[PDB]
Amino acid sequence: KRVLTGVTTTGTPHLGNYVGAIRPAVRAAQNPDTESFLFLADYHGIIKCHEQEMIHQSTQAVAATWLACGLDPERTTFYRQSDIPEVMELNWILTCITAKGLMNRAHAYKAAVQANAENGQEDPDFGVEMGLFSYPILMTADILMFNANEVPVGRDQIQHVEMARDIAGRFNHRFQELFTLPEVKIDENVELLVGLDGRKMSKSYGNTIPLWENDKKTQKSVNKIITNMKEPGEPKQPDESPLFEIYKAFSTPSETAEFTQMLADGLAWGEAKKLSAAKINAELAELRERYNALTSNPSQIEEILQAGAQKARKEARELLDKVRDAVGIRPLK
Ligand SMILES: N[C@@H](Cc1c[nH]c2ccccc12)C(=O)O
Repeated sequence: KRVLTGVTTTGTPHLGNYVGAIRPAVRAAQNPDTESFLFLADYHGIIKCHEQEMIHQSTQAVAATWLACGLDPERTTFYRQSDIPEVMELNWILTCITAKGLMNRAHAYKAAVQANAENGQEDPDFGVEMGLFSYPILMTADILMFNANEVPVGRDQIQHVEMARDIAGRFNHRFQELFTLPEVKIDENVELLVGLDGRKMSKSYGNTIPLWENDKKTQKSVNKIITNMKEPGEPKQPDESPLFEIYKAFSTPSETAEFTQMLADGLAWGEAKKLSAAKINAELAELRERYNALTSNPSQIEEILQAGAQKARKEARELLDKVRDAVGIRPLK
């Protein structure tokens, strides 16, 4: 039972990525009944992003984040997409059996087209580059290259797996059945983490809390959460500030219940914010020490990534030779 996930290397992870993705995934990859695959989608980074060191810095920070949070490379095959040349070969092969209409309907592309039309732009493809048009095929290669059974994705990403199933089927039928049809994996128990202003925490919203900061900075961050004008003795209900959902994401059911009655008995916001930052700090204190260790010694991350690549390519090449033979690429004998 092979479980496979791609993560972007396009920025530095925040608390929201920790609660909603990283922390659940690290726990979930400990199941001995699954084989665990996680890669950095660094070649997806050049689809749109362009800053010189953005990919390299986000790669180092995303790799250090997952490591610092307990991702075990002895358990998880952990690698950069840019260290698997087989994926790029597979990407061309799948391109040859993918219908253009499938890419016409890819959501990211439909959004670029509608945004031109929302902006009075009568050319639907204005500004569209082929990375945006074709990345669903590369994502399919990322998955099929290792014949993943389950691909843990958000709701947002469900189309992308359904597209891989579509391409896998068409390859299987045109050539031969080499690709298992991958399956979405969704956990309806991960609460997405709210930001400082009530909305879901997201880099594009400017409502994020950094994941890797010292206590005093984590405190100053927490002190920006929207509160209300209730008095240090006034009854505070939990639905009144995002602070409560923040405290909740870092506390047992019992502690949050205690926090509720604490608020209900008239805990001031300054103390509440103070307690929330401490919970966050307490959960993160050790991880933050490992993150600083790794980011200060990146060659340790590079070693781990090379060992991952070595493991990944061995299984990539086993499948690719089958695929190469199925599409007619064969030695002269
Ligand atoms: N496209 C995904 C990341 C990703 C790339 N390739 C993948 C393959 C499998 C799962 C996820 C991925 C995202 O935007 O977050």
